[PDB]
Amino acid sequence: HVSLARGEQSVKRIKEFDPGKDSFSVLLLGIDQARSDANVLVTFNRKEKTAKMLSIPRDAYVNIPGHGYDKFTHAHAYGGVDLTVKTVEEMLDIPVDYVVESNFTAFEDVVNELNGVKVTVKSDKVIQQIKKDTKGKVVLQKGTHTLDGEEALAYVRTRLLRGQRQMEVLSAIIDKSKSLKMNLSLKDAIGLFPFITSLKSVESIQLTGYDYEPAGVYYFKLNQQKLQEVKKELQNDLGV
Ligand SMILES: CC(C)=CCC/C(C)=C/CC/C(C)=C/CC/C(C)=C\CC/C(C)=C\CC/C(C)=C\CC/C(C)=C\CC/C(C)=C\COP(=O)(O)OP(=O)(O)O
Repeated sequence: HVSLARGEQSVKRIKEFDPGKDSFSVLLLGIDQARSDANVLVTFNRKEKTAKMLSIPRDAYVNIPGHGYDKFTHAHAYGGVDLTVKTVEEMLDIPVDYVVESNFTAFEDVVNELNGVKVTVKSDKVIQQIKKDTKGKVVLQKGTHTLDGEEALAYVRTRLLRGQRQMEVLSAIIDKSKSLKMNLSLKDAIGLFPFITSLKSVESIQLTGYDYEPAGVYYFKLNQQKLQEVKKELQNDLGV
């Protein structure tokens, strides 16, 4: 339970935030300070009981406050969770109400504590790449299977985009739970659990763009029309 250096609520909110009655957002960060390799923002519409997930491309070309335009992934490296949150709020012009940061070990242990998570594997290409990645320690099979933590970790690490695999497994973890550092108390986290596990819909949205490589460093330049569309959708979802 770590607090952000920004106050009791997101500076982006114009009105007082009521955690238990308002729509809210959660930023999930996965780490191997370090760069963030999983960057998933989830917005929860309370009245509609819906969630929308968005993966921010790790190489997305964005302004990092205090550091200029750079890969999104570097925000956490330069200034930890606080700077990553600032970077997201500026990029999407929405509040990031909660943030959750997890490393490999926490992820694997969570999956194992849940007795694995269900994934429907569909690609021989992905299976072969994971075999290579893991020197054959992880051998997935096509079809619907329950993956242990080692297997799930390999699946979300291999480089369907990686961001999409991350969102897939994140939603699977939630489904299995029906059956690490953050900025809200465990009591509040647990208070949100019934809502989070009784959603009427779960959707994903995607930031599109193109490879931008001005001088031997790869960035992903965001399509600005799609970015504006995404911003409006998330702002509407949060009721801001
Ligand atoms: C699905 C949905 C609607 C909501 C789920 C998220 C929400 C809202 C949670 C609400 C708050 C709450 C109660 C949380 C309780 C905890 C809980 C149930 C889940 C916590 C989430 C969790 C365990 C992890 C979140 C992050 C995720 C999805 C995956 C972590 C992956 C990870 C640790 C690391 C990934 C690192 C990756 C992908 C690559 C690094 O590999 P590399 O550097 O060798 O290779 P490269 O550099 O060449 O690429």
